[PDB]
Order: sequence, then structure tokens, then C-alpha cells
Amino acid sequence: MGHHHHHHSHMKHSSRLEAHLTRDELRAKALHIPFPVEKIINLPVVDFNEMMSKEQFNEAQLALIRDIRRRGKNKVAAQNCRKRKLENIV
Repeated sequence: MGHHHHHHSHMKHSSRLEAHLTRDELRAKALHIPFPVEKIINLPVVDFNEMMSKEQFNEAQLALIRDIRRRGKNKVAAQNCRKRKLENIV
């Protein structure tokens, strides 16, 4: 409870298909993270705290979420695009 955001951050990225499957992507499958590598970076700590209020994250998972966000710091946020068959085991 406390919805506010004054900074203009509407960066549209619809046309996205990640052939950019890094080592962090292999590690995301290994730890079975409920969000993609890209979305860990695009969610700030304040907003991400809402996600950990629902689902607890283990010591290994938090270490990966820490490392990924420092590497690919750019905001290439994939928006609503009909869904897609992502190459993943779940």
C-alpha cells in the first residue's frame, strides 16, 4: 500500500526473442527461478520485495538474483506479446 512513480520509464520492447541465453540463463534453469533472467534486472528492489512477500527465495536463488542484476543492468523489459514457447524445463 503506497503506489507512486513520478519518473518517465515507459520503454516499450515488444519484438523480443532471447537467443541471448547466457550462463545466468543455464543457472536460472539449475536453481528453477519463477521469473526470467531479464525480469530479475527490470524489477527494482522495492518492487521485487512484493514478489518475495508471496514466494520465499533460498540462499542459492538470492545469490543468482544478486549477480544477474549487476551484469545486464540495461532495461530491455519484454512487454505483453501474445506469450511465447520459451526453451525451458520448469
